[PDB]
Amino acid sequence: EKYILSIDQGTTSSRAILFNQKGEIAGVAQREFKQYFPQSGWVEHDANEIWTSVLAVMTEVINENDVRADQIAGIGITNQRETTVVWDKHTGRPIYHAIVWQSRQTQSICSELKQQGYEQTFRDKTGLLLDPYFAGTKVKWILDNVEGAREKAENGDLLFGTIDTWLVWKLSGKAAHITDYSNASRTLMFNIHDLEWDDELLELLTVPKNMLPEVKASSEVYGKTIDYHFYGQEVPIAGVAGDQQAALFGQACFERGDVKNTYGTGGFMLMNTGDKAVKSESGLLTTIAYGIDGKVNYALEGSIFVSGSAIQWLRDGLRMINSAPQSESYATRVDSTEGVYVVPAFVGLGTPYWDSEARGAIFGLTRGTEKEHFIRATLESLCYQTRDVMEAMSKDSGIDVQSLRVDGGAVKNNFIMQFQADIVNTSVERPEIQETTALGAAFLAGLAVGFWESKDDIAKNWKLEEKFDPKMDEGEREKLYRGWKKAVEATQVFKT
Amino acid sequence: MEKYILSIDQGTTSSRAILFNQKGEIAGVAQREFKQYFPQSGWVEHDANEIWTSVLAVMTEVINENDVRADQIAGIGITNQRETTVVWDKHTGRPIYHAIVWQSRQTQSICSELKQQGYEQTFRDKTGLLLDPYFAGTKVKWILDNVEGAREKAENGDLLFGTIDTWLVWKLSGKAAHITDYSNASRTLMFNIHDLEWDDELLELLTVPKNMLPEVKASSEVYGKTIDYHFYGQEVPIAGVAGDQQAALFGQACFERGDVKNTYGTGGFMLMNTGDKAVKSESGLLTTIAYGIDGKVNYALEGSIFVSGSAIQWLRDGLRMINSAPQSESYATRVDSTEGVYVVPAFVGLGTPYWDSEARGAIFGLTRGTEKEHFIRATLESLCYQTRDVMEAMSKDSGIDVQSLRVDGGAVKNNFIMQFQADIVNTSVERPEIQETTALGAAFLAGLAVGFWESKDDIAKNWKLEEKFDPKMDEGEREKLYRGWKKAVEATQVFKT
Amino acid sequence: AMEKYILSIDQGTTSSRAILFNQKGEIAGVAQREFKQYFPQSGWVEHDANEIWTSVLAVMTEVINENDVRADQIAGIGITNQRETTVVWDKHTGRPIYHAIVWQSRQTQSICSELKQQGYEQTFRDKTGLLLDPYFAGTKVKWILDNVEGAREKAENGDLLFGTIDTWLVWKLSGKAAHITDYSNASRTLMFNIHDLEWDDELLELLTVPKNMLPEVKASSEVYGKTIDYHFYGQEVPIAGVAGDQQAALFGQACFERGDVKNTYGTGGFMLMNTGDKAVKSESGLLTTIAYGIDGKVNYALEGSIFVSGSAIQWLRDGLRMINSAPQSESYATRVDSTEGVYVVPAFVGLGTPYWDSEARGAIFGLTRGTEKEHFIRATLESLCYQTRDVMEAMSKDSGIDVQSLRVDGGAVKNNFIMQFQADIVNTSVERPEIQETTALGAAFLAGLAVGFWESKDDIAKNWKLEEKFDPKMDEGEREKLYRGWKKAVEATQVFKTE
Amino acid sequence: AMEKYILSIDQGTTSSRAILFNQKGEIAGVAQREFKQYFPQSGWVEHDANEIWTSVLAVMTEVINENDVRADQIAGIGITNQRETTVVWDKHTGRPIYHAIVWQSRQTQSICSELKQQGYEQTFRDKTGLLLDPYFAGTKVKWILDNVEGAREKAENGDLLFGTIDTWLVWKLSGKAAHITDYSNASRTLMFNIHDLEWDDELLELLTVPKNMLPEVKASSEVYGKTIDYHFYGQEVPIAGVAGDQQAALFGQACFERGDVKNTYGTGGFMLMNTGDKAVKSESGLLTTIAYGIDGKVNYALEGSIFVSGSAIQWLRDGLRMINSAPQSESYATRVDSTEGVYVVPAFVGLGTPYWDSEARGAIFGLTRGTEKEHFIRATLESLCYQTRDVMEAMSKDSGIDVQSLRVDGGAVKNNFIMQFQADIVNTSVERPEIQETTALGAAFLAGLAVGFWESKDDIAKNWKLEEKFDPKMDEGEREKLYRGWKKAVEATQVFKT
Ligand SMILES: Nc1ncnc2c1ncn2[C@@H]1O[C@H](COP(=O)(O)OP(=O)(O)O)[C@@H](O)[C@H]1O
Ligand SMILES: Nc1ncnc2c1ncn2[C@@H]1O[C@H](COP(=O)(O)OP(=O)(O)O)[C@@H](O)[C@H]1O
Ligand SMILES: [Cl-]
Ligand SMILES: [Cl-]
Ligand SMILES: [Cl-]
Ligand SMILES: [Cl-]
Repeated sequence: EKYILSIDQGTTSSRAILFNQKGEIAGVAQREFKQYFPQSGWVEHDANEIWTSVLAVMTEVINENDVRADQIAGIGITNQRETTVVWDKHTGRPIYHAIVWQSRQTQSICSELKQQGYEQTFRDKTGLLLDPYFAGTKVKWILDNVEGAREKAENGDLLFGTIDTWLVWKLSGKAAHITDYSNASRTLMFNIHDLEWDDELLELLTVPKNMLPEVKASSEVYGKTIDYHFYGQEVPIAGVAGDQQAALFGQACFERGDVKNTYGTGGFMLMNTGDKAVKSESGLLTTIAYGIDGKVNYALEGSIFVSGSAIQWLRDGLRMINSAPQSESYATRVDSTEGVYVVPAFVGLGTPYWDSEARGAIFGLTRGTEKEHFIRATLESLCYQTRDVMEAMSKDSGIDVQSLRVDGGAVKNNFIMQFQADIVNTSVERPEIQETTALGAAFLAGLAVGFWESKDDIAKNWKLEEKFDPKMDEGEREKLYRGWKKAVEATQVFKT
Repeated sequence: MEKYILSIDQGTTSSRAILFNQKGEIAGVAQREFKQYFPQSGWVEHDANEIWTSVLAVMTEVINENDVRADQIAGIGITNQRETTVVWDKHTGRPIYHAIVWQSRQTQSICSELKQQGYEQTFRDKTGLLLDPYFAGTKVKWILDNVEGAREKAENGDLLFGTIDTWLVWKLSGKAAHITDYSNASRTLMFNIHDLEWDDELLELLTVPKNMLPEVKASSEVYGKTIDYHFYGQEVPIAGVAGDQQAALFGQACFERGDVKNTYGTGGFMLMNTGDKAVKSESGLLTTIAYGIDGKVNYALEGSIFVSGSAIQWLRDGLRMINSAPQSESYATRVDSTEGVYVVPAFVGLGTPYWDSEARGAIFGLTRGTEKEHFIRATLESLCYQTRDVMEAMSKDSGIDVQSLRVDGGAVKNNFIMQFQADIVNTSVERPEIQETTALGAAFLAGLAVGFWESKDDIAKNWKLEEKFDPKMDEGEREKLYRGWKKAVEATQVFKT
Repeated sequence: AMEKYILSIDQGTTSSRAILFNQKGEIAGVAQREFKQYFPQSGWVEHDANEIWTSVLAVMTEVINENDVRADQIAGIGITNQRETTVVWDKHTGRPIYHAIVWQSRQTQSICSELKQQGYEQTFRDKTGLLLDPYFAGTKVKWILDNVEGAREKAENGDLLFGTIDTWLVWKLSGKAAHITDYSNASRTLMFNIHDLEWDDELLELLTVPKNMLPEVKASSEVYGKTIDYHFYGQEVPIAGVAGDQQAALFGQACFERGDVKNTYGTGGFMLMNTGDKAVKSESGLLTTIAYGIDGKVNYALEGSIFVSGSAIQWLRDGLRMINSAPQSESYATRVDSTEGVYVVPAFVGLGTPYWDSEARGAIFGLTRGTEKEHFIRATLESLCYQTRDVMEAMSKDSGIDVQSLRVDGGAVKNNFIMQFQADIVNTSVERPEIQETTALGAAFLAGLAVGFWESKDDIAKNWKLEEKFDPKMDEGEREKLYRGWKKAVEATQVFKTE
Repeated sequence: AMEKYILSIDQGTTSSRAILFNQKGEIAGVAQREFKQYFPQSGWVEHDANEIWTSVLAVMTEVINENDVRADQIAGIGITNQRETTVVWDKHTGRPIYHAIVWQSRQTQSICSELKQQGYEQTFRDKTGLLLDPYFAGTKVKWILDNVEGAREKAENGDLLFGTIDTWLVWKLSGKAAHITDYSNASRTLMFNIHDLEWDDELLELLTVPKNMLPEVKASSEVYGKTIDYHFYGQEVPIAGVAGDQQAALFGQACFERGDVKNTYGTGGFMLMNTGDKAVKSESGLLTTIAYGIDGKVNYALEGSIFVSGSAIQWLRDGLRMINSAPQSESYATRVDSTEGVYVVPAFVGLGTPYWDSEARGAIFGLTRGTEKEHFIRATLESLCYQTRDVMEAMSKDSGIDVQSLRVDGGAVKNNFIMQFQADIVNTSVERPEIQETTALGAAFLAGLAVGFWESKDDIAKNWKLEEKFDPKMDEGEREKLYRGWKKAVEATQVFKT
């Protein structure tokens, strides 16, 4: 009996999942790694700790689930997008921390180009915009701030790569330095319209072309694992794609109209737009969904920087709760937040505001406000934000979603699901297997090595765990939303 | 068997009773809290009956547990939370509704009504206040309008209005006296601080009969004696009433003009004795009576802050984030800065100098790296930023420049706050050895009345410095922080449903 | 708005309470207040008498002012209280010469030992129906007279007055007009002869306590006097009821006839059984004391005492700061199916019925690494029950009667888990009344019946209504298994005794 | 430059640790990773053999990366471990057939009672230098073979292998090349005759354990083989050191001959004394076991065993959720002048030296209404000290020697209160080392010397640096009173049994 090992290197933890022929989870292993906040707005990881974590979950899932390494037909790698890494080709070590997709430490770089009118250029080519959110400015940051980098890059001693690249490069023993369309399209360097590194964007980002990896399809055998990194086995690595794109795939969203929403560190709703890249006029991102079978699908994306990450904050920042699940208890202990709103713009505001300078704020507080209200308010933010992007997309698409499929870590919190159904007046469908990112990447690989004959097995296996129906008249609905919007304005007013 | 003067400070969240010996020292202290009711957002109400029983409790407590008999009490001094209104049936002797607290924003509409009819300017020239839900007047009309049967009764002479002083003195004297003093009267919005009498016009606008009103009196004067049964068989003279903040002013020796002090309690209040000439303000400060004594009446400029220490108390009761108020200093000093975070505790709107009833509490500058220590520190700092706002507004209206400010109140104990205050305002902060000046002020008003003390001077010659905090930060860092503060406030006023 | 009410004051070990009662026997208002519990040394337990007075004075002011009831509508006052707690004060100044020594205190131990070693324990039993334990007032008095500087000089000049809480309250509240007590309270002083119904001159000499400090014993339902005006809002309301808190509970439970039994779960756990009017002698560790004095008659009863019951749950809260509130313990207990070998013996101040071991202290057993916080709390909650059973079997012998359904009351009866477990571990039905504060209800009637606010005591029975009956629900094997472990815990607990 | 290192793995009862030692004997890196503890039924303690492996494999990876050191810079590997803890796996699939039974578990009580009732206890004492307590490996294997379905018949077909953690780790790490154990670890199995040095046939039949499952007993400092490339980043580094954690700590403290005594405060408390090559029989509840095999020599030792020491604080944390971290405990304890009569006897898994009572369980005494966290927690911390004194005196009488300055180490030795009270309660100075992770240091040297990284063991004696000494500051009066009470608390504890 064979299996497909999937690695989901997320923003706050790494995960290894085994899938049997039937598309069931044969095992799961998870390890968190440190998050660094050196200065307000900044967010960084330690590339070496990420590697060792991914290397850890693998070893774990194999041992704890009684399955040989020689039973892995293939490996799929899906990851936190944009997070940049720059290492020494030879010593194989990062020359500096990985600047996470959330970090605002490249703001000035953006402001420079933005002030030179180049934003429009980046929008027309990358389908993105000039926000510190994307890989491009992070490389430039490293080459301009990290001593020696500039000259090491000129001597062809350095390599760039988003997490997908970083992992595959290490796992294959430096055999392959590649990335797929989806990941590449989130770098501000890749021209998503002609599908190739844009020379102009590179010069404009003062980034050498020798550091870039080869851009390949999302379901292809990029190589094999080196024996010592996989228990003496050379297992093929045949799947790569950004976590959210892989989730899209995992939800069986293969053509126009298909929309899904993921609640992880951040909140991300993507819609498959087929092979016709669609331009957004409401603050959505135009990006590549995935490359498979000679085709290249595009998609519209709505990005929320902080979603579940706001609960983690309640836990690690304010030490107000011990675990994410505990939050629900408080939230369900009060009829409402009684006027209190929480805008988690910890790293600016994404779709549709796109405000890098905005920071987390809280409003409507009164002597009577207590934990229950405060925590509940935080939980509700994941919903108010989803609506923000949901309506923004409903207008750039014209399509009107009526039953959204969800997934991610936070989707198991029932209050969040019901309140989401209510606040949007739409049904929310939660799957039996909520780890769709993992599942998605597993298929990109399984299909590439013939573990599965067709992607449709995914649509067929999808099982609804529970649907959530709206239970809140307009009266209250729009009142609450009306207030959220005011809360978001006020947030934007606070800037120094 | 030496005697003592009993002071009662009926504050916003607790009642206190304090004994004082000839030497002006504390012979004993008793405190006791009472429920704060928040029926709706912005609303604040107390149970007038629970306030009475609490006052009655602390008294019993302070004498029984300090080996001091009731017969050794030369006089009683009563100072209190201002504006809090109580409307009760003269006959039954019990309130017809919770006392509406000074912080309450439930009389908002009423204040708007009058504004839209263009009366605000009238109230300013007469009361020296303005049309904010902060003052008594509107709270009375509110009751008369919203409490079933309230009017039928109010117009039969069956009801009596009263701010806490009037309520306490009336009950304690066994219904013998239904009086108030100038200081308390000036905060009702129905008293003309220039004519020193109730204003018949203001009363008609607030649709408040003149029969419910108590008679204004001096601050130091024997208003009557406590009925035996509410004071252990004795008939002790009640000879001292005055708003809690004014009392603090008097207990700080701020007698002459230009004298300024700041109290850090549930709220933050900065009064400046303007002598005997009510100075007009154009920076958001109030004009009100300091005290009535020696046949004279002093005026003063006030800077008011609805939520100060109350914010720290919220970290405890609300977010159940700290065990005790003083436990906050622990966290604050654990991290070097707030790192961008600010806290604007407009739980019940903003006072001096913004005066925004609609405003609410908000927090800014948050990031994933924001830890619990930063959040609490930003709260402790807000008491200071707020004090600065008030201080600059007064520096203008008075033209005077404070080089060293005297302080008092429950929160002064916290050294972090005291130092940060001195830094952010760039002025020396002086903390007295006996910080409960409010209770000590009421002591002397009573004492001086019953001739327990010769002169008020004693307060000055007996006052002693506990510690003086002096500024210790650069100019750049100063304005940078204050710049963000104002931004925070600015943003906070934008959020209005 | 012109009905009258009866004010009941229950001055308990950890809190004071004031409760109003209408003609219909319903609660017209309730006011509670706590007071500091002093523990100067291990086993010592003391209150500040002054603080008790001011607390009683507080709940009164509170109950009338916040229930819209004037003082002039109070037909009478009932005063029931924590027993044994001794107070010694100067008649003149009117204030105590030392903290009140609570009934739990073990600071008078040596004194009890001395008397035992002189072979007097049998004497006190035949006379008081008690025994030489630091639990009763007598020894506490001598303790003060012996250890408080100048105590003797003054005690022998008539300058001092002894009194258990009832005496202290009535004296202060009556403005020094009455220095009395009733039979129920008196029988717990160790100086009162429960057979001759009078102070025993011999017992007093042994305790070296002058007869001039003693108050005069009276019936339980009788107008002892009127409250002085200034301590009751200008009114002179009659004080017409006094009786030990537990007895009151017995009366309020309608346990008037012989064979009647009830159990109270408060600071301690007390099981009284009205033995009619014939003091039954015990040989299983139960006490013999006066139930009440009413209608010209005097009833007796057998008592099973437990020093620490709900006080153990209160210890989880104040001591180990392990739970937020008492009722928050049920949450944990029901979270785990069993204690998994763990047992808690709360002999904080020794063991009462049926062990009577002053030297014993609290102990916990059956611990393992797997022992979680839930199990620990559950083990504490369960001890209230085990202890109840120990007392129950001892009484089943001394009376030969078999309880098939026990009535209960007290602060802890609210906790369902404890109720069910009691019903199970004892294998008997437990009945929880709708009005669980029977102790104050009892004091109410003693007063009311005196001042003629009610015709007969029968009303207490006709008006009593069941809230819920708990019925046994576990096998025989499991029952005894648990109880066998309990006794083992107890057995070991008595083995730990330092010098 | 071209600098080498010695990787040391310390597989402890509650966590696995990897430590790098440079030529100078300094720590070049540390990595720790806790693993789950299972308490299926009261008294039972078990670990998941696989999770243990994946943890050790984890700490290795971490220490190497985080500390920027190449795998090819490792001169050698040393493995030290939690003793007695048993593991039984399939020779072929390399999978344990059931959880590892931890040294603490009491789940083999009935087995002990059987043999104990048949008079065989004296047999085991005379041969193993131990006794019939569920604390040792022997009964655990039998438990597995008798209770785990299929085990019996798999063992008869030679499909199963036995091994204490050291063996398990070396067998996995070396790719099944080596299935060995050293003297120290072996001498804690109830199967190894410590007097003639070999698996005792009688004891084996008597434990119904096949001889084909037993590994080879080798010296404590010898190259047992190499790591397979895939379990060590493509490198085949030599595995040249094995020894029970406590023995390794003895060696680490520079206790090489008679008189040398140390005490470790980890999950459990263990004091060992080197008795040279003459195995000394104990008459006061101590254990006679092998210290280590090195240079053709095989030193013996006297050991005092306390099942629960630091493990009692962890309990306050995980069990009662009374504190958030072990270190926090001190805060409370230092906040009161005494426990005011409260005692805590953490017999969570029976009592060891010198009481040896498998039935005993944790108990608490001296409680009153005035007892509060500070007193409760402080009492717990003090138990670590009282228990040490129990064995200290028990050893001072079997040895005749009188210790007057004990060297200490372990996870709980960084808690000053515990060190000062210990000095006080015993009336002896307590010396705390700079490097308190001596177990790792010791194992590292067994390896390092085996591969020639170091020429002699004396380097250990010379590098030892005293971090802080603690002197007694408590008159007999109070001293003897407190201990007197402790003893009573222990008696009372033994009374509670069902
Ligand atoms: N029960 C829960 N309730 C609320 N939030 C949760 C819950 N479980 C996990 N989360 C949140 O989900 C996030 C982790 O989800 P995941 O999709 O694994 O992250 P990522 O997208 O970074 O891979 C965390 O930020 C966590 O706070
Ligand atoms: N819900 C509850 N669960 C368990 N114990 C309780 C609960 N409520 C109150 N208790 C306990 O009951 C006791 C209260 O005693 P009470 O019956 O009021 O009279 P007294 O104070 O005279 O003993 C306290 O010790 C308290 O811990
Ligand atoms: Cl809501
Ligand atoms: Cl700051
Ligand atoms: Cl149980
Ligand atoms: Cl001690």
